[PDB]
Amino acid sequence: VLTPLTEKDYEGLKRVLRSLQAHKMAWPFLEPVDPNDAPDYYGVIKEPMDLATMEERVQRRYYEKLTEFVADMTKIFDNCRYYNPSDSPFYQCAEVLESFFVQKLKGFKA
Ligand SMILES: CCCNc1cc(-c2ccc3c(ccn3CCCN(C)C)c2)nc(S(C)(=O)=O)n1
Repeated sequence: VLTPLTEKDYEGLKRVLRSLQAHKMAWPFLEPVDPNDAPDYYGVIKEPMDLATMEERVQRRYYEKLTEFVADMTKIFDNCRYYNPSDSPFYQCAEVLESFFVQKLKGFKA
């Protein structure tokens, strides 16, 4: 996953993100969390991430490596499961959407 990203790669990456942004379980991860939404959220999580910031980032070719792309995506799943207890629907959203991301990510690697 260390090989530099090509222009063709970025097209693949854009679709993964749209695939993700359209998922019915992605609604808590589309935008940066609203501190009204989550009481103490920004005291708790040292590195928040959401799908608009990756979209911004892809757009701007922030990503030199798949490694770095998966890094950001996993941060969104990790943050939710850390901040949220195992039985929150937000946590279950993280479960559903991460396997989807792994399904889609497996598609891209091939
Ligand atoms: C009680 C703590 C629950 N914790 C949460 C809550 C949320 C959350 C809540 C509402 C939400 C969105 C997104 C839209 N809305 C609707 C209202 C949009 N505007 C700003 C008013 C997210 N996201 C996570 S998360 C990212 O999975 O960690 N955790």
